Amino acid sequence: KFDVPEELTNKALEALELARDTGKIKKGTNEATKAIERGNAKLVLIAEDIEPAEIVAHIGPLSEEKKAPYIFIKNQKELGAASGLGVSCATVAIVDAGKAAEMVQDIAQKLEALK
Amino acid sequence: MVKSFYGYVRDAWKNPDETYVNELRWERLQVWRKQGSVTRIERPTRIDRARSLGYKAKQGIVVVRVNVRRGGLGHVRPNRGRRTQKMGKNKVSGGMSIQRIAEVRADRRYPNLEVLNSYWVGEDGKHKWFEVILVDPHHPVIKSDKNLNWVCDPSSRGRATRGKTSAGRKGRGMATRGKGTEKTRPSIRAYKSRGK
RNA sequence: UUUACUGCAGCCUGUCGUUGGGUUGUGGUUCUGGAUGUACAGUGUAGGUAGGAGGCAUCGAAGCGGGUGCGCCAGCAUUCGUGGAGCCGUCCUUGGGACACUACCCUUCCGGGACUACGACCCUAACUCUGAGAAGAGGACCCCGAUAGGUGGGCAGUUUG
RNA sequence: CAUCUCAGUAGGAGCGGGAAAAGAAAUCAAUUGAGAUGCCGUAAGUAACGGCGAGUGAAACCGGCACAGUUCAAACCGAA
Ligand SMILES: [Mg+2]
Ligand SMILES: [Mg+2]
Ligand SMILES: [Mg+2]
Ligand SMILES: [Mg+2]
Ligand SMILES: [Mg+2]
Ligand SMILES: [Mg+2]
Repeated sequence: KFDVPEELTNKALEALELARDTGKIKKGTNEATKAIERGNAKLVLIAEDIEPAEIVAHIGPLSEEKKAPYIFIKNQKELGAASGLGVSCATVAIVDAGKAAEMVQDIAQKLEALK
Repeated sequence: MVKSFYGYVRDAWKNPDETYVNELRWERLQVWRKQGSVTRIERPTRIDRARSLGYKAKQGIVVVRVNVRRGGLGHVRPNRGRRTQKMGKNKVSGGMSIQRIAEVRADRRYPNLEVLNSYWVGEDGKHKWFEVILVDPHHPVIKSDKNLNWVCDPSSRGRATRGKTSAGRKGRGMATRGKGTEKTRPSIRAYKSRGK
């Protein structure tokens, strides 16, 4: 996969902030995994600086098996911040786009193309 | 199914040479060989194993990776009289398992803590690696915790050195009940060490 | 003390693990284009044993070139062409098998593609040595763990009525 | 005398309290039962092992002492 350009990742973060304002987000790897498995995950954001890599190694193939768009954020600090959280977050899932449904689907199409 | 991500970690470590854990193993063993005997780490390598063994993300709980050599009890040939049954020592491995050796070295490095449990995390032709979970019985966070404040009792000090961890009880023959445990429970020493 | 008995170290060597990636050489793994199968003569190549008889065809069936599968420069397959009727057998070419275009798994056929045990070579990326390091030299060897056989008065348990 | 015995004894190292360890069955049974652990009695010098030599050597059932049950990991929730 080509490195997703910074504008697309920033749009993903903006969509995450917007869904935090209005919609519903599952922050945390357990909640995001449950949301992907249940098929409720509109968009999955995955941090790239995870130690160990076992924490979020399954998210990609799982979301590709369940047809959930996903993107890799640079690191977990601002990923946790975008979800309004005082800690880091290895992955968040947007289960309710709220006011970002249009931008979430735009990001989904862009990810589908860039693949 | 709706399985937790701990289940995915468990699956990845079930057959590690057939999953992505093999490449992580190739990259990690270099770093681990560079390290010493007892290394503290921020997070467990296998989070599901640590959590099922009692690890919690709270203050007073420490996880450490220990390095232990392979093979049996490195033994010296006696230089005095023996009866040919006690002369040979090359094939005599010990009665102390490698995991319990790792637990006791971790305990030695951390005099104020108590070993909770440990799990296998890797090995090569010369070393095995275990991650040992240790608890601080004198931390107020641990004292408040009602699932862990048993470790603040006087009989819980020196757990790993008295064979009271899961690996130690496995080494004492008390991993099972019934037949075969005639000379193991309640202790090895209670039957003149004839069990094990 | 030793070519006494019985062992144990050390050492030699096989195997497994450490331990990876490429190149070829060795076995079948797995299967496409052909059912390639034929003492005697054949109108005809048992079109595998067969509902012991019964389908196609100028909208295709041959006697020909090195004869594309093959083979006794015959003949089944319609093919690059041009020549202007191959049957099935109750006249069974008095059968090692005697024969309908009817899902061929089967002694062939060599794209043998794909994983595989042994062996040879190369690579570096693990690993080893040197250096404070850049790096240099080795290198999946060696070391090491385990196991198998050997050698072994080095040692040590005795026996030597 | 070599396996065996002496004996997991002697001795060693580590840990550690007023006790320690064990402890709530992936148990023991047997045709159908019991129901955490420890300790005592018995089974019994029996079963078992053994140059089947010398020797070594249980457990369950059963009778007592004392009795006690529970906490996590996960599923669901998601900082409550
Ligand atoms: Mg040390
Ligand atoms: Mg106790
Ligand atoms: Mg001598
Ligand atoms: Mg003697
Ligand atoms: Mg216990
Ligand atoms: Mg004895």
